Amino acid sequence: ARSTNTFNYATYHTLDEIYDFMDLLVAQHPELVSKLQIGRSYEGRPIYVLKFSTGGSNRPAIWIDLGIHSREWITQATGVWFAKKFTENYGQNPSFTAILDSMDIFLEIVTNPNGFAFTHSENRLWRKTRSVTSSSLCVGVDANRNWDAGFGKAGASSSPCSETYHGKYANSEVEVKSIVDFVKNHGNFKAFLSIHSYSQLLLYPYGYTTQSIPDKTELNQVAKSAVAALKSLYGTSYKYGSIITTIYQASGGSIDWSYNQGIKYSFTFELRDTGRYGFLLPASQIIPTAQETWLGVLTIMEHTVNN
Ligand SMILES: C[C@H](NC(=O)OCc1ccccc1)C(=O)NCP(=O)(O)O[C@@H](Cc1ccccc1)C(=O)O
Ligand SMILES: [Zn+2]
Repeated sequence: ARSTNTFNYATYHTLDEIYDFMDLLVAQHPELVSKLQIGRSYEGRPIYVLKFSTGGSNRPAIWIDLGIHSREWITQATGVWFAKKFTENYGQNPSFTAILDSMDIFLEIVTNPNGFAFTHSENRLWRKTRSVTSSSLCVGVDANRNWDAGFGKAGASSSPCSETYHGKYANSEVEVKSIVDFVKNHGNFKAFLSIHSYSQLLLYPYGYTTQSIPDKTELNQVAKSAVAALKSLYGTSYKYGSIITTIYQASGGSIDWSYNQGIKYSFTFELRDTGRYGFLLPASQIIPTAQETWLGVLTIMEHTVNN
């Protein structure tokens, strides 16, 4: 580093290296990327979103967030490689270039900064935010149980010490509310992508009820395609389907909330692996994992642009 070109993508980085990488990239591509602060975390850290845009007014946008669960380190590293990928391929790749010429892409690499900081200094398997429940001494809320979609219903814990704790009311965590507000104010998101690990799954709604979304046929066919493009590189196999049906019942999840707000293409990716290394995926796996998951995400953006 000194430029994102000498930056090392095949290694895990700390919160400071990633935020400093963001400034390097914007500085290197000032007319394509900008850094927006959409909030501050519970402990007072800035929450950043990179906007990639080739111009326009309120262009149709794609939201992608990573690291809402802080111990899932393959997602922040994949986000860093994505962000680089976007500035390299815009101009050279024809379908990506055509997506960016008509749509804006919003990328949040570290959705949960306080827990990420905590996985480096004190506990590598921390999942939740770091908010302090005054009613309790256990710290933190599961941010993927805190959205207003089946909030507080089965599929989440109501105990503060649980690592699935939904929190006291929907959007109690400022890390969640900061996205909700940015995404209601813009008003023109067409796709909402949340990246997690692990298990090799591509999921769409719902997580809290077995009822079918009205557009199941389409999201299913889209998932089918993305999974096939992803598998093209290294043969990695992904399963896909609704959340409740494909990993387990979960309530208050973010993609059920964006899909209920009108954002039709709402999917969550569960990255490598399927359990052998789990959350502590070796660093040798970052690049093959980021390359193949990019082919799946590019498939969804392409469907979004034309349908
Ligand atoms: C809480 C859980 N504990 C855990 O120990 O999971 C182990 C496990 C691994 C793989 C398969 C099954 C189980 C966990 O961290 N799961 C990983 P996740 O954060 O990727 O799962 C998403 C699933 C999900 C996705 C979208 C909406 C709702 C739910 C989640 O629980 O938020
Ligand atoms: Zn997760």
